[PDB]
Amino acid sequence: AMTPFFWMFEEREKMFEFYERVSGARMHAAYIRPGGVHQDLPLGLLDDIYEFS
Amino acid sequence: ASKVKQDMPPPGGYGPIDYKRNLPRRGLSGYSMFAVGIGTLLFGYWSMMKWNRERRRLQIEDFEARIALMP
Repeated sequence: AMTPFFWMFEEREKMFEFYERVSGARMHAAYIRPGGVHQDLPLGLLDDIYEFS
Repeated sequence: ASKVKQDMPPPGGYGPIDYKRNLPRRGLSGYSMFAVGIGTLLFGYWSMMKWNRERRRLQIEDFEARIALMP
């Protein structure tokens, strides 16, 4: 098919932006630790997640 | 002095988020499509009938000219 690959990898890039904003790493984030999470979310992250979703 | 300030949803929450499947029907019955196909076929047949009869007459005219020129 090969067209939806690009169509949806654009959205994948947006979710990678979310990952990077929350952790600084796009893929190998290491955000979730065995006591919780590493850091609190950026002040503007939730609004952008809502806009994407 | 200052108060707690962190990422929180705005008061009243967020707006509803669409998630259901949305594949609307364009809309045309099979009878209508078949009728359109048969109608355009018939129109083409009629036009071809007239044009090919005219072509037969033109070919007969050309053959007549050749017959006149033959001797």
